[PDB]
Amino acid sequence: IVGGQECKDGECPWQALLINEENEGFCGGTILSEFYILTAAHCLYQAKRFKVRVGDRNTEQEEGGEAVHEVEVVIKHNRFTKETYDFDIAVLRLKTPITFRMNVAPACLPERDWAESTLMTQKTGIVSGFGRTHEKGRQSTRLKMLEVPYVDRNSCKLSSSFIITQNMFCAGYDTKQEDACQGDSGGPHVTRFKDTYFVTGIVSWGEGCARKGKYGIYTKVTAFLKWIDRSMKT
Amino acid sequence: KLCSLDNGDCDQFCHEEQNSVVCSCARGYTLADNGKACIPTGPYPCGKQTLE
Ligand SMILES: O=C(Nc1ccccc1S(=O)(=O)Nc1ccc(Cl)cn1)c1ccc(-n2ccccc2=O)cc1
Repeated sequence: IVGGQECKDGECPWQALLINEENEGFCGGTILSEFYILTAAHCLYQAKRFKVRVGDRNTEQEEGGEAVHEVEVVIKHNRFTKETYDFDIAVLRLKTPITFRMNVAPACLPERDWAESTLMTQKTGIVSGFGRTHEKGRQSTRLKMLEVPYVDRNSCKLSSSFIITQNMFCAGYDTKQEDACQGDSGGPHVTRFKDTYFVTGIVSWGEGCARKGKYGIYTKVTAFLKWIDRSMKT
Repeated sequence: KLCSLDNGDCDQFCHEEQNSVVCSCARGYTLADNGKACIPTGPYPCGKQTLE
């Protein structure tokens, strides 16, 4: 996360972190329930074997609220392609259920029509992660969050050198230096409504980070609600 | 204006059945008696930051 603010105690309980063999984070995720994590399909190609950590805010030392979970089944969208980055979504079922507590809670899955007319039409959403704080730098040791404005779908298609499919949406700033970055991929994009946070996007990609004339690209959760419900049953 | 008028006074989901506002909630929440509010069922309902 470039810019933004640090996630204070209890502010981003749905944040999940995928860690490799070296116990280091390489992507984020969103907690959907005690057994399921939502993330980006392209994250699955960032490490052979990985686990999921929840309740972490500072990767430097263990406070005692963190919990590591092994992945039982990986469900990646079969249509995902690195050539387009379309259908960038995946669901992970965990071997053991997540115990909810301070800094560990699921984000709500909204209904499709309501989400599109009420959440996606809001002025802003919130993105979070342990990603880089600059395009060039190491992964942040602290969990950060950032309020990102929903971007006009036409203005963003015009500003992109890559085709923005209907499975994607743009959020962020045209010139302001705030955006998600490397490492935040797979993480949560949630929209608040009456103090209740609903998952609306998955950090997907971007041309650089916080570049002028460029926006953050996210997977539109509403385009996959049926797919997600199915995956959380199979 | 129903759902278009301040989300039909609904806490969460708003739908229109027979040209009338109908509220609903996400899993883990129960619709209150007034048919508008959403009441959590556990200590860690979805979408709520944990502040305590
Ligand atoms: O890895 C990418 N970007 C990048 C580049 C250099 C440095 C840092 C980053 S970053 O990965 O840090 N950026 C991010 C990631 C999340 C968000 Cl929301 C904002 N910025 C990236 C991934 C996929 C595409 N893309 C899209 C469609 C078809 C083909 C294709 O290749 C473009 C670019």
